[PDB]
Amino acid sequence: KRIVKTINIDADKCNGCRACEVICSAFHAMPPYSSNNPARSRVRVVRDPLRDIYVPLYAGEYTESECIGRDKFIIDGKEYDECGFCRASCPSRDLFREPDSGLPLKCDLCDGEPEPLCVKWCLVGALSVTEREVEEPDESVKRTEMEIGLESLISRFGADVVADTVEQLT
Amino acid sequence: KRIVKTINIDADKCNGCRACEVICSAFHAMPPYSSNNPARSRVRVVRDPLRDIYVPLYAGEYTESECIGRDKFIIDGKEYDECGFCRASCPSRDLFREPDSGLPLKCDLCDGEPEPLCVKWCLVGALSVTEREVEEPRTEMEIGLESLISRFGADVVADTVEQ
Amino acid sequence: MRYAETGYVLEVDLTKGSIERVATDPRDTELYLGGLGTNAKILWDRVPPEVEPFSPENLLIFAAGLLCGTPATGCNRTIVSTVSPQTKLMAFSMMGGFWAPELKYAGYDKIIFRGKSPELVYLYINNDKVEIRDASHLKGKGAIETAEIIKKELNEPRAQVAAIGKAGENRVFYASIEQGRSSASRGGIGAVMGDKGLKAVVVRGTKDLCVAKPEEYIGLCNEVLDYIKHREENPIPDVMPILAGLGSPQEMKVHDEKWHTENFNWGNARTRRKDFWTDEVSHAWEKTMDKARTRLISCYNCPMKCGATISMEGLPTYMMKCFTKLTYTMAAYSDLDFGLRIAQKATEYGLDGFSAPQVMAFAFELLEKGILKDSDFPGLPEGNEERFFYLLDKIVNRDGIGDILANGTYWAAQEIGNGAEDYAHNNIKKHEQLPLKLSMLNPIYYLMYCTGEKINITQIEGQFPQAPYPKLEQREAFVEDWIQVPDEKFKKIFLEWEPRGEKSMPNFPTVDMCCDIVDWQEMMHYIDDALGQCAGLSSFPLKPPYHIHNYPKFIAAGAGIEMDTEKLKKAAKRYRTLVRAFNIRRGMRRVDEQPPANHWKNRFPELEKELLDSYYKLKGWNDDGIPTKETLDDLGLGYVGDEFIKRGILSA
Amino acid sequence: MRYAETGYVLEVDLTKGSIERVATDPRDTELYLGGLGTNAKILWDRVPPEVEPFSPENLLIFAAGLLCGTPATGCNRTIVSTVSPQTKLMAFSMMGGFWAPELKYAGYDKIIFRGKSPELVYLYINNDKVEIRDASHLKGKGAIETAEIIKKELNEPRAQVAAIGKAGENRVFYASIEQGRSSASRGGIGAVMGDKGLKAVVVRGTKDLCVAKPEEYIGLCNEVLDYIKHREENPIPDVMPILAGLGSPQEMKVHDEKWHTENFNWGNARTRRKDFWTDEVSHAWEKTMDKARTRLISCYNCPMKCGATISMEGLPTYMMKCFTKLTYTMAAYSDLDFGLRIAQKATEYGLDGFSAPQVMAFAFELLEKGILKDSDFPGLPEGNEERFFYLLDKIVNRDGIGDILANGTYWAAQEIGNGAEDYAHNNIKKHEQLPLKLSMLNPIYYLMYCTGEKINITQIEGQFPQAPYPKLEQREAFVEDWIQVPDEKFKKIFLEWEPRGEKSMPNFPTVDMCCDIVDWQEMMHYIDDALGQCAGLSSFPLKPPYHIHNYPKFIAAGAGIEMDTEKLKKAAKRYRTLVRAFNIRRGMRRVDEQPPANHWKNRFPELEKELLDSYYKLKGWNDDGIPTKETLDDLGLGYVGDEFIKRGILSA
Ligand SMILES: Nc1nc2c(c(=O)[nH]1)N[C@H]1C(S)=C(S)[C@@H](COP(=O)(O)O)O[C@H]1N2
Ligand SMILES: Nc1nc2c(c(=O)[nH]1)N[C@H]1C(S)=C(S)[C@@H](COP(=O)(O)O)O[C@H]1N2
Ligand SMILES: Nc1nc2c(c(=O)[nH]1)N[C@H]1C(S)=C(S)[C@@H](COP(=O)(O)O)O[C@H]1N2
Ligand SMILES: Nc1nc2c(c(=O)[nH]1)N[C@H]1C(S)=C(S)[C@@H](COP(=O)(O)O)O[C@H]1N2
Ligand code: SF4
Ligand code: SF4
Ligand code: SF4
Ligand code: SF4
Ligand code: SF4
Ligand code: SF4
Ligand code: SF4
Ligand code: SF4
Ligand SMILES: [Mg+2]
Ligand SMILES: [Mg+2]
Ligand SMILES: [W+6]
Ligand SMILES: [W+6]
Ligand SMILES: [Zn+2]
Ligand SMILES: [Zn+2]
Repeated sequence: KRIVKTINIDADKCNGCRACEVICSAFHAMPPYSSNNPARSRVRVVRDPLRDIYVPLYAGEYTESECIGRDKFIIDGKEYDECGFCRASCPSRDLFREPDSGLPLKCDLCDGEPEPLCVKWCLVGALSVTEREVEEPDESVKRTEMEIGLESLISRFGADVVADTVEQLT
Repeated sequence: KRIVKTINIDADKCNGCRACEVICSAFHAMPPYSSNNPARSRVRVVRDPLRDIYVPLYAGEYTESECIGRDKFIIDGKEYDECGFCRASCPSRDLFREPDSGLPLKCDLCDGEPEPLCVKWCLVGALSVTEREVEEPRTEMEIGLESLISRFGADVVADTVEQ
Repeated sequence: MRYAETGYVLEVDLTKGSIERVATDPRDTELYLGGLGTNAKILWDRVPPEVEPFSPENLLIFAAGLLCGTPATGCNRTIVSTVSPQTKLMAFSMMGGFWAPELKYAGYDKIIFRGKSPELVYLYINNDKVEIRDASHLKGKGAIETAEIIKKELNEPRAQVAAIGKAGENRVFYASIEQGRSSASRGGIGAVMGDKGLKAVVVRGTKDLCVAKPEEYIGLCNEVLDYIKHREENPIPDVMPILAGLGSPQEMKVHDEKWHTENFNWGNARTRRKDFWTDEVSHAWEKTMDKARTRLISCYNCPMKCGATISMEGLPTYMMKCFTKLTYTMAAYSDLDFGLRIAQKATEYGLDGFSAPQVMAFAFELLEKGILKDSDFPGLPEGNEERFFYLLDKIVNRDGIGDILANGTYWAAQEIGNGAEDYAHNNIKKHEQLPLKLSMLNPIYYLMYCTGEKINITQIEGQFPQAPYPKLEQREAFVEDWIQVPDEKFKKIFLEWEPRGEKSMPNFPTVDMCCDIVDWQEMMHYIDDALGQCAGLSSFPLKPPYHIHNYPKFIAAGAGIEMDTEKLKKAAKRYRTLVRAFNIRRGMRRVDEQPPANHWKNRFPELEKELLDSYYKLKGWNDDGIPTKETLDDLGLGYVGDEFIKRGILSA
Repeated sequence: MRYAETGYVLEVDLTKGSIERVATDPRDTELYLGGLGTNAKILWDRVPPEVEPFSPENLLIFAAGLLCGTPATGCNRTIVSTVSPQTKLMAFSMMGGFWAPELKYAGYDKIIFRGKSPELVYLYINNDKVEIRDASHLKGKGAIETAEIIKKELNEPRAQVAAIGKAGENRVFYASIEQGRSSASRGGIGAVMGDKGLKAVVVRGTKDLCVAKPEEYIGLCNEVLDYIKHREENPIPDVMPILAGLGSPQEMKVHDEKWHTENFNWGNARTRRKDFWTDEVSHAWEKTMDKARTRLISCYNCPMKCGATISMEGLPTYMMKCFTKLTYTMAAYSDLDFGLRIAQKATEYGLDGFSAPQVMAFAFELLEKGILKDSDFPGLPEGNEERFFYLLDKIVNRDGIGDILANGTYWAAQEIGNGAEDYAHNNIKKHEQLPLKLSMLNPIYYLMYCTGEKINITQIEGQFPQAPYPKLEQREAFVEDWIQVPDEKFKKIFLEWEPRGEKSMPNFPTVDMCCDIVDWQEMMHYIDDALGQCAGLSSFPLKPPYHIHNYPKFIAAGAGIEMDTEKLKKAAKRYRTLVRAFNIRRGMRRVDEQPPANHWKNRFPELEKELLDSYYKLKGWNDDGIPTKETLDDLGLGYVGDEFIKRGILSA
């Protein structure tokens, strides 16, 4: 039995304040809390008060390619955005990808900290994180973030360009 | 400028019939229409009538790893499912994967057909694909490397590149 | 290799707890097609007439139709078959939804249950993995509720579940089997299921289902779809909405409930209200319905969405279709609100929505007249609706008087006595009918009521119009494109038919005409119930996309067997007469084939006798309603005839 | 390097069409903090008193507060500054939402607009890419509508847009600037924006924003959050709900509108209705509000969600907060429904929700008395509400009488004559006030009304309670944990204050006490309006999480400059007296600093004079309301004094 974790997002409580973006980006600055930039947040709120839409979207896993088709939903009278539910770090939007580099972003539930900071800063209670055990064997090719970014840049620019550019910096 | 296809999905019109699954699996079968198996459909309908949930989900890309955390939405009163909207051939579930081998499956909007089969067999008219044109896509690389160095160390990067 | 069907079935002995997969005989497929037919073949030579409905020897069969699991639109029906504890005859019952195709995807055509499990259990199927799980923790739970709990337990959200409620566990003679928006309702098959200790059947299937001739089959499917579109763009002219389109009676979609509330009989199929549908009533019902109807939904692979989710305040959501919407209301002289509310309880309990309100209304009539005393109703509330909820609970628990009423109006009346039999006035072969009491005799419906093995008028009628057109031009325009007719004569008949005059009922159509009509309609129903095709796209509505002309093409390209129109007709006749023979072997004779005495106000004995005689002759039966040795030999049913003579049912 | 602020601004000449990024002087940051302060510094030595509001020389400044873009909760305000076309004085106006932080993320602290574009255009900003786009296709469009169209055009769904409606284009003296749920409302800055030909400002920012001392700053933030939680779990006891919690007046959240509809003055700040709030009215308003309130929403990085989306039937959704909900209703003697409906039109048009309904009510009073004739209202409808919609459209188009009314009640009355001045009875320095006419004189509010540069009573009050507690124990319990107070005396004062008796108003608190109070409250407001912090978490409510004790820590750890309590006090005093000096240079004297004649029923001249004198003395000003050469020298504003003497404003 392994453990899976769940990000309980009640989008009906959300007020579109984007505090989650603030605190996430803050904590992920280098050093921590040095700067601040929602564009690098691992949580991005889909906000459109005119359509009464407020949907916290958490960064997911990485895909090198776009889908041949993108889905645009209409649910309960609401017209949602294209890919408006996708967690993927995708080469089609500026979401979940560094604004200056296009580097894959990815949420690790603040791995190391006592509690997720987005959860901690959402005062109204729109977010939470829970756990449970499963007998299903873990079959993930658990790849490290550095390796993911490395292979992303290698796929984007070249397996030799990265080597030569890194060599010219170290 | 290149061209992109938007698969419009009206969950407010779908009646849960799962005919899309039928016809899709049917066509994407070998040889064509020699069988049908909803578990091999590039479109899978999230269905729970007790919750008034009827949502057609199309197949996206393949990921070799699960998310660290799974999303579980609640919108407009509906308590949706864990990973309810994800289009990925992810190893956390049987969806969009071959029921026998395990291989991933992706929708290609019936490459080589006049009209996508899932749409034609949707007499209620809940699925409509559209097309539009958008402008097609070195410093970013350098900045990204300078970002990785400051997070994991220079020796670690230099060692990771050569492996 | 086998096509369309899977070629295997599951033999389950609940007593011994044994599970076994068994290959089937393709000859049986070529003779009895499948579904109802092959079910009847199984019951015939595995259930002798000495077997009681609640004995371990009795069989409970879950059959998935031949073309279930194929791209064929609407073909998704499950056919449950056993020996009815109410009628003591054969009971076959159809349920729609998603279960049958799931079974086909699991790789099975039938499940045959024998014996009885001492402990409450259920059956879990997942492709090749089949097992019996303990279900003692599900005792008393509702059907839908049970389905949800099980799906949570097994971690199979995409599993299809057919279950019984409390009424099924307590062996109510009209207990049903429920699955989502679908119900195996009549017969009491739920009682048999409960009696064997089977709480539910859970199936999850992910294998492929092949057909013989791909492109041809899918071409036929496309043809069906196109015809559906055209049929939706062109309903039957000058006919009230609910009788103009495809699918089950669209009672869930907004219509004019004037014809319904003024033709159906309220209470215990008793009171007729000629001016009930006032503006106030109409607006109130429309309001309740607008508030309660969450969504129109479909069965597997169908665009007709005849079903609807119902959510009443303070109640769990359930699903509803067809006339279940009216019965509970009409039997109680109440409103649509009450009907919707109690139908939730009844659905979770697993009760036939036809018989149960008639039973309760019956009981209240007995209390009214004095045959039943207030003493027989411990703590009977003052309010009418409250009385119906009370009695409902008393019945599903078999508590006190509820123990008797649970046996149905017939067996109740026979046990109560003191002239209680007079109030069970809506039964045929001990089976409650539609609360419909017309005035002038109808020959066609006389024959159908008399002979139909389902013992339900709605599951035999269809292909021929219930009423004639006033003007002739309408009839001409209607018969113009009527391609579904086997022979051209059916047009001519409908051309001559008139509302009034010498060409009207009951004298017109002639006896032979009526016989032909009934034969055709019944045939289409039997074909549907063999293929697993929903009657909503075939036998039930006018001008369906499935008819006697394209069906053989479907069976050919799908199952990969030789099939033409005449061969199909003869097949339907074959397993229909087989079901007939089964009923004969259990004691049924011409005697039992009579409508309720007060079913019509205008009766014509000399016409009725001629009708019944001619129909018997056309089916190839005796004057007593028994298939002749000759016709049995012709239909390849020689063994049946041999057994008939051997038992003294026929003279050598 | 620079912290918290970006260190750059944008100079834009709309006439020449020139764009330039200019570095700022860190000394200016150390002297005037930022936002309002540095805005005032810019206006001072770039806009001489000979400059007209609608002249190219006039400046329109969009300022993002110092700590905007930092993790500080609620710090997100934009400060727009120019020369008001109505008051002819300085106009600064605050808008919340998401614009200012977006600008900071783009890498700018201010945008300075000079000159006039001949063609209607807008400004597109995206990090380092800045350009002027043609906007002729947006002429007449509403503010929100414009924002949406532009965002569709530029393909920037996450861009923040501040725009004017039609009223801004037609230079209405109370035209506003709108951005989502946020409005730069008073002053007429919208008129200046339109006059320069600027339809909108569109900013998209994706750069980082650094702070000096990370862990300390985020620790301060965490402290603020914790205090917010505690403050929400413990509201101010025995005080009506809307005056007990944090944030802007929670008018959108359900409360008791009894105190509001019976204290505010209906019509043209005229009629007071002592028993209007009946049960019927309450239920009707509650119903309308429940139907119309879609969601409570927040500004950037705040959990208070003071805003609300409003959706009326047949109308586009818009957003609303605070007293805009009441004014349009009260001015028309109507219902909440009408108010909500017309507020949509007004918001899209870009109109100050304070002045506009007062203007319309004023006009209708003039029609009533006879000063204005029916001839002045071409096609005036019979219905009241219809008359208000009619007049609204007439005003935003400057059509006929609308051309005059568009100039505000003062300039209208002066142009109409025939005793029209008597009906413009709610102005101070030509600026309409809250429709509030109390009875007994209030010393504190007298001073605040008289001297406040915003010329708006709600944007200067806050830290000291509006009313005293009846019992003493309540006062003790309240002053117990009152940590926000600069000096302990403020507790003692509130301890002695009583509703009735010799320790009540207007004689108590004493003149010096009142001066201290007003000074404190105003100081907190000026700090907020410099840092970009929302008053909802500081100067406006009781016991805020931002106060004079922790603010210097925030400025220190955030901007990386030396800062303590006294230095901050002196800074606030510095740019406050600077704004004062600017207003003095444009002709304002003690003469102009008087409340409306009928503002109170009970006036006390000898007390009022002593109050004003003492306050002038405390601020370090003349008896005429002019900052002395000495106090200017002390506040490092020597150049101001030199110019004052050089212009003959002060004697050498
Ligand atoms: N093959 C077949 N399909 C059939 C029927 C039938 O009797 N046989 N009955 C129809 C009727 S009258 C109704 S009300 C619906 C109800 O379907 P259910 O059994 O799933 O509730 O099925 C329809 N489809
Ligand atoms: N509990 C229940 N009983 C029901 C129904 C139902 O949907 N639910 N359908 C009624 C209708 S409209 C028909 S046509 C028949 C269905 O018969 P079946 O037993 O073959 O499914 O039962 C009736 N009894
Ligand atoms: N920093 C600051 N916050 C402020 C204000 C202000 O003047 N300065 N005005 C308050 C008032 S009185 C109102 S009515 C609302 C309106 O906010 P808006 O400018 O976004 O429309 O902001 C509130 N928050
Ligand atoms: N168009 C518009 N006008 C408005 C408001 C608003 O939100 N939108 N807020 C009102 C309130 S509650 C206040 S306190 C002031 C805000 O003025 P300011 O933020 O421009 O200083 O104007 C009023 N006028
Ligand atoms: S953004 Fe998401 S939905 Fe769109 S193509 Fe990428 S992975 Fe698919
Ligand atoms: S849990 Fe942590 S890593 Fe994930 S979005 Fe929230 S703040 Fe970012
Ligand atoms: S912190 Fe919570 S309430 Fe605020 S925007 Fe983020 S998810 Fe919504
Ligand atoms: S075919 Fe239509 S109704 Fe059926 S599942 Fe697909 S989208 Fe939904
Ligand atoms: S199914 Fe999608 S959302 Fe869920 S863990 Fe896998 S990749 Fe993430
Ligand atoms: S669009 Fe084509 S490939 Fe995609 S699900 Fe539909 S039929 Fe299959
Ligand atoms: S025709 Fe109607 S009842 Fe039959 S399967 Fe289709 S939707 Fe269901
Ligand atoms: S406290 Fe209210 S007005 Fe202030 S920033 Fe937060 S939501 Fe906006
Ligand atoms: Mg049924
Ligand atoms: Mg404002
Ligand atoms: W029916
Ligand atoms: W306000
Ligand atoms: Zn009806
Ligand atoms: Zn109020």
